[PDB]
Amino acid sequence: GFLELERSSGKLEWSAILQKMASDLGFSKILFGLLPKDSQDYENAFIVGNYPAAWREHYDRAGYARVDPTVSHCTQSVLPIFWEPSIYQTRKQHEFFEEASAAGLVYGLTMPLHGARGELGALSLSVEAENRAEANRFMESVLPTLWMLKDYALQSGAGLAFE
Amino acid sequence: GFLELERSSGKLEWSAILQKMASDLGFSKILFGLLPKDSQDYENAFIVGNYPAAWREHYDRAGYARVDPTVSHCTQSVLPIFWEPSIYQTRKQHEFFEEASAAGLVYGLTMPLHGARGELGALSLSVEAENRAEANRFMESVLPTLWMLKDYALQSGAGLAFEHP
Ligand SMILES: CCCCCCCC(=O)Oc1c(Br)cc(Br)cc1CNC(=O)c1ccccc1[N+](=O)[O-]
Ligand SMILES: CCCCCCCC(=O)Oc1c(Br)cc(Br)cc1CNC(=O)c1ccccc1[N+](=O)[O-]
Repeated sequence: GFLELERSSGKLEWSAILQKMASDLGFSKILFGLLPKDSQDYENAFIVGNYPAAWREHYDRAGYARVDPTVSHCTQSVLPIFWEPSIYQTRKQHEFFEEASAAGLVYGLTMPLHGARGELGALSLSVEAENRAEANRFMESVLPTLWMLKDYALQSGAGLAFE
Repeated sequence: GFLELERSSGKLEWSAILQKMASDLGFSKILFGLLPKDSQDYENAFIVGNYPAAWREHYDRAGYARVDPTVSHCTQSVLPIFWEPSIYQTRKQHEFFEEASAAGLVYGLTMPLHGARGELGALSLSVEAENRAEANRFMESVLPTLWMLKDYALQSGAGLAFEHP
């Protein structure tokens, strides 16, 4: 399933299944973020996951939506962006990397979300890996599954979030 | 192998690469169709693949874009729709399925495409098989690789269709 996310009964069970799927696949931290079509800000955002509260708060308070290189990437692509040194170009972006790392989120990837009704978002997952080599090996072995996952999460989440 | 789609220059080589990748996954016929954001007709569509010419012409002339259940599905979902007379209901819909079958396009699936810039389209692929059960086994066996392929085709195809000189 393949169906279990769509066949979840409400936000709570959806969130838990999503987090559990991620957990089973090997990702201890996930965040699904979705905005309605042509959103001006994040006032109508549907954001669900198990990222630490302190980090969620820090990201909001620091305005990191405007710094985070995965955000801009999502506006330009349907392909995943892996969390690697090359995506952090400016000192501001390097600072974001360091703060995310301090919060425990070092290795991972962000999958852009583009819904059939203009929904815009991202599914981010972090793996608690020993090092970059181990992180990449793990991520390669799960990537095709995660690629299907992001679209199922999008289709179901959008239905749950905006109708 | 996905890197080859960006590496290519021109509609011809790109389409050839995509067709080969699809063939390697067990699909002998494919159609990649993509419209720019908020298109009101198909005049500005980018449509490439190896569906037979006669079928392409008939589908257009008969107005099957308004009948084909995979088309309406693509406007509503990011998930694939498998080709099944179950997705047919109306008179024209069984006409459509009958004519598609006659053209040799019986089993397959359509993967909706929703681009970062509002591009809307579909990657449709047909699989040759002895029966639907076998067709389903062939398709399920490659679904994760196809899922990646459709997004790689979308990202590279949108550039080729609408952006690159
Ligand atoms: C405009 C497009 C719609 C994007 C809609 C929001 C998508 C989203 O969830 O962005 C967030 C938000 Br809101 C809060 C946090 Br905290 C994190 C993100 C996404 N970024 C990452 O997950 C990320 C990415 C790289 C490195 C570290 C991290 N991280 O947070 O630990
Ligand atoms: C508005 C969003 C759409 C986006 C528009 C692009 C989708 C597309 O390419 O539709 C077509 C077109 Br144009 C011509 C033909 Br011929 C076929 C399709 C899509 N349908 C199938 O491939 C299909 C589907 C089911 C059964 C048989 C077939 N078939 O043609 O053999």
